[PDB]
Parts: sequence; structure tokens; C-alpha cells
Amino acid sequence: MKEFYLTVEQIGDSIFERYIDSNGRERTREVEYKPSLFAHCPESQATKYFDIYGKPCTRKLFANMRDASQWIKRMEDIGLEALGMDDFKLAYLSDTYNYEIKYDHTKIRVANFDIEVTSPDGFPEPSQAKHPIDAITHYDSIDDRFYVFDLLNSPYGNVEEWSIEIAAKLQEQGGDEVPSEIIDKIIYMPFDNEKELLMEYLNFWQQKTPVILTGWNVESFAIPYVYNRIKNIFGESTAKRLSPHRKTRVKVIENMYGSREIITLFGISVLDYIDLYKKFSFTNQPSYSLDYISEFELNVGKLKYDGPISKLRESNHQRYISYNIIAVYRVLQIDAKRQFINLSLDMGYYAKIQIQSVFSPIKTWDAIIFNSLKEQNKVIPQGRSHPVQPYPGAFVKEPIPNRYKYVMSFDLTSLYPSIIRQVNISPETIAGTFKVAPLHDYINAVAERPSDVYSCSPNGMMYYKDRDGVVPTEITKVFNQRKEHKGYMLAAQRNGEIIKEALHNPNLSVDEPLDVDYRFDFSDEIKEKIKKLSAKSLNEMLFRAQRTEVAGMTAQINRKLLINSLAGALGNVWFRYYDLRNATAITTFGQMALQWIERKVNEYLNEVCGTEGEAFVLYGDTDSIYVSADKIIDKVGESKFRDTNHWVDFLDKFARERMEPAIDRGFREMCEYMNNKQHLMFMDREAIAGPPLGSKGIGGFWTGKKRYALNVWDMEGTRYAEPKLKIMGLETQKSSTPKAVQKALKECIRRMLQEGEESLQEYFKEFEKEFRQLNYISIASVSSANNIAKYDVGGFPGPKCPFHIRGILTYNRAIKGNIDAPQVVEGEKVYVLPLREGNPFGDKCIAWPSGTEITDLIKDDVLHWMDYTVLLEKTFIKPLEGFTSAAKLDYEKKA
DNA sequence: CGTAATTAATTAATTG
DNA sequence: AATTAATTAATTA
Ligand SMILES: Cc1cn([C@H]2C[C@H](O)[C@@H](COP(=O)(O)OP(=O)(O)OP(=O)(O)O)O2)c(=O)[nH]c1=O
Ligand SMILES: [Ca+2]
Ligand SMILES: [Ca+2]
Ligand SMILES: [Ca+2]
Ligand SMILES: [Ca+2]
Ligand SMILES: [Ca+2]
Repeated sequence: MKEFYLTVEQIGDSIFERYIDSNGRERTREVEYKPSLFAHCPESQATKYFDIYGKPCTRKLFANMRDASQWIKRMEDIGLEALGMDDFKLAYLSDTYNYEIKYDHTKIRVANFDIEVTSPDGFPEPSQAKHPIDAITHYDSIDDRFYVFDLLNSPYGNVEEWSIEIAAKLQEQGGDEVPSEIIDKIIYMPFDNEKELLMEYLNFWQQKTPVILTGWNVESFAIPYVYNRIKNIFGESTAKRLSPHRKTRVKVIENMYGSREIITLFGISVLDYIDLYKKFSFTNQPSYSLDYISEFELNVGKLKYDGPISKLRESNHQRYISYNIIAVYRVLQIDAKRQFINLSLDMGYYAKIQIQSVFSPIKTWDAIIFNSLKEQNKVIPQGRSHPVQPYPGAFVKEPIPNRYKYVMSFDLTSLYPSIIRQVNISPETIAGTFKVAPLHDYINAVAERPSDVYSCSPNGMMYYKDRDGVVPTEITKVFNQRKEHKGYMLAAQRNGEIIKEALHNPNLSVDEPLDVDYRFDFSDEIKEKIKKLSAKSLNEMLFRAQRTEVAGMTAQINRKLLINSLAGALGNVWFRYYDLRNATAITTFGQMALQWIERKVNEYLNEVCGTEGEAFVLYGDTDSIYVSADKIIDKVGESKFRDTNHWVDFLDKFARERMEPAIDRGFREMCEYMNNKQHLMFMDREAIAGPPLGSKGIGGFWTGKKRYALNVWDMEGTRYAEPKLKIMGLETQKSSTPKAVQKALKECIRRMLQEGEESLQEYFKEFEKEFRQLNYISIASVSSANNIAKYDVGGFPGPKCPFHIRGILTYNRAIKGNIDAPQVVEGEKVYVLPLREGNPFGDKCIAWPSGTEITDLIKDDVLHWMDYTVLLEKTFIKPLEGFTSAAKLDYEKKA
């Protein structure tokens, strides 16, 4: 097998590399890498190195990395461009791995761990690490074992050994319910004192040094805590042994009185799973406790205990250790499902960056582009300083607020990267400019044809057609990868719905789930077999389909983010190929494409239909159009339909056979009009939406831009077994909306679109009757807590203090002089509740850290002073008022 | 050190 | 309540 790197670092004039060799064995080497950079040279100098603009460059080979770096500084001061990859580890990696990397994950040491620290005086700050580490569980991917380091004796208590027997038993049975599938994988090690525990953990770490270090919050708690505790007890050089090169860097953050740190461990790539989850999951969560995320992703129960966590070891060491192990295993479970580590390795190795650089689209693209250009013996430009400037983006149509009964939407395939490729937008493909007519004139095809020679964008930019830009070239490759995974995801999704259909009529038999790969559409033979399966076999198959869909979702949506990020990167001053003309070309072409196709669809739909000048396109946003289908249904006649699936079939056929071909012809004209390099504006039907046939449901509605709801029966080829609500922007979608309110408003929308006005009125009353009985957490608002210090005036709200900060300031006054009540962390999320006037908290609202029961000392008071009336009006009634007024409905029977 | 467009909620001040 | 502006948070794309 071909070699691949694990980690790369620059220490002085040396590159330190851990790698897998041709026999699949982990190795380390130190290389005195001699880098190269380039300067522009007179034409009269024969060479093989040119910049992206085809200007001649001469290579300077340096004795070592410091002198290359020194050369750059020198070139800045003179004002002469120093060209080349100035990040030397990428340059090194590009030389040492002169090929598409094929990697083997089973050889990569992936490690997650977490630690427990008992603290009788509040949060144990990693920067002081003054309390003993009393448990560590460290899972090693290569061994596939959980190494459990348990402290038996501590200042805060001497405890008995942990029983794997009791651990294994379910909680019903008085056990700890450690999943049976990992029981046999636990290697348990108790210790007499903290010193040998830590010493043994160090040697262990030396034997089994992580390449990928992960876990939950490990970068901000576990890593810095372990590092500092070992430092205090043993000394810094001993703590440096966590780096396989005995080098670390401590980053210090703020913070008036507060101080937290982040350790960089040279020779390891840290991918904190919270950070992976925030970047790659495409959710926004009310809370980021592992308990909250585990429940969300895996549907597992919260890790319940009695007393505060600072007394859990003391009172129930057994559960203390079991919960430590499970916590570690839950992250593993989440990744088994989400597959983010895998995604990181894929992207990292494709780009030839340090794996931890996947968090950075700019860094990622810089390497991809560098490698792509290096292969052709071309030289990359030097990074330049730019001022930050606002620039124009997408077009959003103003909709008429209303109910819309039948709606078909259409959306463009991967729009921005498609524009990049169609127009040939790249730093080196710029050809010139033309005189700019109003966008409106290009939309209406009345403006003069910009160029007969070059590929054009309505912002005035012209690009060469006769060669390919590095940006179109490299975005195309990732796009194709994205396309493949999306294919796998949609088939998995379609397969899911087939299984869902089959669950309506489950057969009474004893059978097994079928052995199938879900990334592929079921064969007819398979579909026949599915119709004779039992619910048990069907339900298990469904779970597997859904799991396959999720993996395909991860793979496709993150590749989409990467490619869409290149379009954005053109507008970030830190990107080497930053150019606002190129960013503008993309967005302005986009604005044209959408409005252009709006005109074309209306024109078409007026011809068929036999109408004159009706606006069929009700709404659009960036790359999408929403088409009122009422008149399409009208022509054939609503009474002509047997059931819902009949008119859904009808519209589906009409879009596929009539609309898409008319749209394609429309965009081919535009491409010719802009003289583009390649036609790639592909717009296909997305949603078919409407009320169930024969019902009083309204089907859908808009309140304004970026705010609507649709009852969808078919989504880009997936025919649902049950209609799904497509709700965008509305409070049902916002993480700041109370949990119970999100559900109530969703059922409200469901009744409106599927059942009608009378049904809505029934639910409203029922919810209102039950509101005061719901759990206070489920009805609390949520918000991020930024700038708490800015508005804190002696514990009281300063000028312009936001409601949610006011709440935090009310919290902080309530918990003064109290050690074991949890503190609100700057930047984190908080639950928020209104308080009735005359409350003893002295203010109108209170806030406490999200994902946690409010501390017992004031829970009783908060529950009693909650303003349910304000709460209901603010979070539930006001949003519904907006939905219903837009849809011309009443939530209460009007007098 | 991917982007812009857009909403809703809330504070301050003003609307004779 | 009802604006206009400014800030903050959170979406859609
Ligand atoms: C989601 C997203 C979209 N956009 C812009 C660029 C997209 O091409 C355009 C349309 O967004 P989308 O339609 O959401 O995505 P897409 O067209 O790029 O990909 P798909 O094939 O699944 O439809 O909006 C961003 O700039 N950043 C983003 O994060
Ligand atoms: Ca814990
Ligand atoms: Ca799209
Ligand atoms: Ca059946
Ligand atoms: Ca879209
Ligand atoms: Ca599509």
C-alpha cells in the first residue's frame, strides 16, 4: 500500500512527520526540509516556472526554512512580490506525497477520552488544575478498547473499586446500564494515589500516542486540565510528554479576571467533537451538553443522578465511573452515525493539509489550489492585504403575504459553483470589462450582447473561453464528489419511504430484515419482498436506511459547504485569491439567472393555460422559484382527480415533461446571451405542495421574505408515504423558540395546511388549556449570551441591555456568595423566563445556562414567579398571529 | 480568516 | 400602542 502522513509540524528548520509506511506501520522522521519560493524575473531568462498569469519566475532554493522566511520579510520591505507556498508544511506534504492520497483508517490512531474532576468549590478551571483528576476513560481505535483509569484515594474521598458486573446490569435492576456491546472491551485500572494514575496514563500515552485526539469539549477542558495537572505535580517538561515531539504552545484567552487556556500538542491533530458537530452537523442546538446531543442524535436517556456532580464520586463512585465510560462511548456512537471524523480525514487528505485544518475552508482551498498549480509547474501568488468591503449578494423576491393552495418549486443545481464553471470565473481567466446596462435590461434580454468573444457576467466582467481556470477546475472535482454522495443519500431516502409505505400493512410472519446496500434504489424483486415482511423486519430495515441516508447527508452537505465556500472565499480578505470583482461576478450572475427564469416560466405558463400576463412565480430566493399551480389544476379540473397522489403525479409529470424542458431552453438562451463557456444552469423541480384532496387545508402560506410553510407530497423525486411540512424561517425552525412551542406551532401549521381553520381553532384552545402544566424548561426561551460584561453595571443592566442579558444579570445577583451554583459562560446558550411583577429577583426576567435544571436554591422561586401569561403571548400567540393573518385565518372564533 | 439577504425581538426616544 | 434607529440573535440562501 502507498504511504500517507498522519501529522506534520514545523519545529525550527525541521519538519516533524508521523506517517504510515508501505507496510502499514506507524513511523516518525525528522527532515531538514529545503523549501523553495519564487521571484519575478526578466523574460530573457529561460525557465520552467510561471505564475498563474504566465509571467516568468525564478526559483530560490533555500538552505533551511528560517532563511526562506527571512527572505519573505526582506521582499516585503523592498516591495517585491515573494511568490510560492509560504506555509512550509504544505509545501513539504506536496513534495513527499506527489499523488492522490489513498489512506487506510484502520491504521490511524483515533483516540477519545474524558476525565472527571471532583470540585467542592465550583468549576475546576483547567488553568489552575488544583483538584485531583479522579477518573479518565481513554478509548483507542486501533486496540478497540476503553482504558479506564480510576482513582481510589483522594483528598475528597476514598472509595471502593468499580464493579463491571453492576455496571453491566440495566438501571431497572439497580445497575448502571453500560451498553453490553462494550463491556468486554473495558480494561479497568484502579490506582492508590493520583501520582501513579497520571504516571501510568503518561506511559500509556507514550505507547499509544494519538494521531487524532477527540472527545466532548476536550480542547477546552480535558486536554488543558490533564496538561496543567501533570505540569503542577511533575513539572512542565513531563507535561510536554503529551506531545510526541516534546513541544507545546499554550494559548491564553482574555478575560478581565477570568483566564482559560488551549494547549497545542505538536504531533497530534485535535478535533474536538463539539467543534466537529458545530461545523458539520447543520443544526443549531438549544444546548451542547453531551446529554442533550446524545438524546437528540441517538434517542438515549439522560445520565441521571442524585445530588450535585461534586458529590457524585463521594456518594456513588460506582455510577461516577460508569457514567465516565458511557460519556466516552456516546461520542463514539454519534460519530458512528454522523461520520464526521471520516469526513475530516477524507477532506484533509484530499487537500493535503493537517487534518485539524478542515475547520478552515480558506486553508483547505489554498492547499488544493496550490497542489493543483504545482502539478503544472505554476507558481502561486503571495497573499496580499485587502480592506474589508461590503458587496452585493442574492436576489430575494417580495411575496404577497397569503395562503397558496397548489405550489411547485424549482431550484438550480449547486448554483454558485455552477456559475463559477459556466462563466469560467478564476483569478487568471479575467479578460476585461464591458459597459454595464441595468441588471433589469439583461433580465429582459433587451440590453446589448456584452461580448461575442468572452464569457460574461452582468457585473461587467469578461473571462476567457479558450482555457480553464484553476478555480473552475478544482471546484468541479469536489462538485462531482458531492454529486455522487447526494445520489447515495436520495436513494437511501427513497428507500426509506418505500419501507414506510410497507409499514401501513405489515405482514404477520417471522422473517429477517433483507441484506441490502441502501445507497441504491431497491430492485423490483426486493420491493416485492418488502411487501411481505413483518413490522419487526421492516422497522429494522427503516433504521438502516435512515442511517445510510444520514451518512450520505454528512458526506454530501459538507462537500457542498466546501464548494460554496470557495465562492465566499473570493470575498474574504484573507483568501490568497480574494477578488471582489470575481465574488461580484458570481452573485450578480445569480441575481440575473433567477429573475431571467422567472420571466421565462411566467411566459411559458401563460401560453399553456391560455392566460395573459399572470404572475405564476409567487416567490423566489437566490436560485429558487415557487410557482402557483392553482391554474394548472384548474384547466384539467379538480374533480377529475381520484385522490391526492393523482394530482401529485399530474404535476410531477407536468414539471418533468413540460416545465423543465422549457426552463432548459430558457437558460440555454441566457448562456448564449452571456456567451458563457459551458451551459450548466440546471433547474429541476424541487417540491410539490398542496392540501389533501377533499379537505379544508390551505396547503401553504407566506408571511414575507424567507418565511413560509408548505405541505409537501414529493421532494426532488422522493414521494413521501405521509405529507411532510416544509417550514422555512418560521419560529418552529428557530432554536430560540421554546421546545413545546415549536411543537405547538408546528401542529398549528399542520392543521392549517392539511385540515383547515376549524381544526386550528380546536388545537389552539387545547394547547392554551395545557400550557400552564408543561415543564418550565420546555417552555423557556433560548438565546446565545454574548457581551455579558458590556451590559453589566454593578450586577445591574446598563444602557440598551438585551432582555436575555438582563435575565443573566438577574441570575448573577440571585447566586452571589454561592460556590456550587453553576456560572453562565460568555458565548454559551441560556434558557430565559419572564417574571411576574413584584418578584423577589427584582427584575422582569431570569436566565440560566441551557441544558441544565436551574440550581435548587432558586428553582422553587422561579417556578412560582414565572409569567406564563407573558410567556404564552410572546412565544406562541404573537408568531401564530403572524401566520394566521398572512393566511387569512383566525386562531380564535371571531365574534 | 467562506459569503450576503433577511427576518423578528427588544431598548431608547420620540411621536404635540 | 406606533413609529424610527440601533443592536442582537437567528435564520435562508
Ligand atoms: C447553503 C448556502 C447557499 N449559498 C448560496 C450558494 C448556493 O449555490 C445558492 C443556492 O443555495 P442552495 O440551493 O441551498 O444550495 P446549492 O444550490 O448550492 O446546492 P443544491 O444542489 O443542493 O441545490 O446559495 C451560500 O453562499 N452559502 C451557503 O451556505
Ligand atoms: Ca462528566
Ligand atoms: Ca440549489
Ligand atoms: Ca405488507
Ligand atoms: Ca434553493
Ligand atoms: Ca435538484
